[PDB]
Amino acid sequence: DIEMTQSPSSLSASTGDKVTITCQASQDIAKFLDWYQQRPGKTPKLLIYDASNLAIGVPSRFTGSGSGTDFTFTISSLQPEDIAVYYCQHYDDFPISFGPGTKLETKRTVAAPSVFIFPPSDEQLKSGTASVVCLLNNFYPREAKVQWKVDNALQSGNSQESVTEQDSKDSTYSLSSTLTLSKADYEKHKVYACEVTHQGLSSPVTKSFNR
Amino acid sequence: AVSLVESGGGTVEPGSTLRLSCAASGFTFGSYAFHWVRQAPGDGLEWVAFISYNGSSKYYASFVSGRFTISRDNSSNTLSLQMNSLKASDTAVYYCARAPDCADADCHKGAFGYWGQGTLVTVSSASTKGPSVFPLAPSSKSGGTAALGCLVKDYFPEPVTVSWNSGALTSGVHTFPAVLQSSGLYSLSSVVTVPSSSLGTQTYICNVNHKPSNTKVDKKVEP
Repeated sequence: DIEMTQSPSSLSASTGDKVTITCQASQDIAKFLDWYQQRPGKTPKLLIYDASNLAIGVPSRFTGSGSGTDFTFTISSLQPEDIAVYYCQHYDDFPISFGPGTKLETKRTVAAPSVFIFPPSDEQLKSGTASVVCLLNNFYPREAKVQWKVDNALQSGNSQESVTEQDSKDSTYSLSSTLTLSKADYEKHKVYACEVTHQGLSSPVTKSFNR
Repeated sequence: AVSLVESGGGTVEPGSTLRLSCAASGFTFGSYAFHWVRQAPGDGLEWVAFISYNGSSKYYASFVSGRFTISRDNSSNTLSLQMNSLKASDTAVYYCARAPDCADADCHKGAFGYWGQGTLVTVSSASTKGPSVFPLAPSSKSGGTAALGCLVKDYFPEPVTVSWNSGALTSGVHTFPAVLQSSGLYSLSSVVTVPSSSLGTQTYICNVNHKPSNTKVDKKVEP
């Protein structure tokens, strides 16, 4: 099966910048190579087909070039609505496949998060589980670390987190982490803390409460 | 206008089957090849299958391994994907797709110009379940900027929607992507930041909807 690759994996850019991304095929695919845009949570859209042809209805800032094994996609001047993931896709033979995508984000200055911790609700504690939640609000860049502590013991294997899509206005991210404990474990211990590390913080920030 | 309307999405137990359909209108359906493409949550686009204009040729991705059958009925303008022996890793939004307009008897360019709206297929041993909605508020043990929220816990399948104060509160709101727990149930949080002084004067209610379980909850969040 032909293997399609894309570089870079992710790209930070500013509105107005020229953006150039690449796609490579593991064998000569002539010009049987298309490019798609997908905005978060939306249906994909064909932008370039047959390596270099502008899809019907698509404006001129988009282009593709190449033939054979190596292809390029360009946005001459990035607009805010162009922040998306871009995928290449071959049709040289069957099976068809896509590349893994290049994800764009908008550049901004480094911003440390504000941090908030939430105890389990009394409502939740009526049943046998306790969820402790930590919010990291309005930070940049996206990379951040949360370390949970219960009575100063570092937790492992009992948390999950997710991160918002980049904010369209202020270009920041936010992150929510949930620590899941049995009610018995929660009631057994006293001090609950989330320790946050981020490029914008000179040292880690810990928020805590006592049950 | 070209219209591609998918149906048949839903939940499936591991090892069981589900059939998707795509109803086409606005063009000569039988002049076009069709494809299915899928996308797992937070992951990339993945090609699944092709059927030629007249159904005489059918091709599949390597992961299919005989489990899925693409078919069409050109007299009824429908495309089908019968999926058997489904596994958790087949959980995805599934799309039908067709080439850009062409004037030929057989339009089979492998470019996806028109797409269906997508339909979610979730494969799991979990059963459809509405969320419990718990308040997120700071420890009771004043002054700065506060966060409050709702934890929308233990639901299946995706999605849930959340608003605040019936859509009147949008500033400072962050609603996070769900996580899939080890239990096989999803959980999501939604938060908002407000001055701590507002905790005494203002009312904050999160409005949660989980359509698959007919669950609608309005939860007042109090310090």
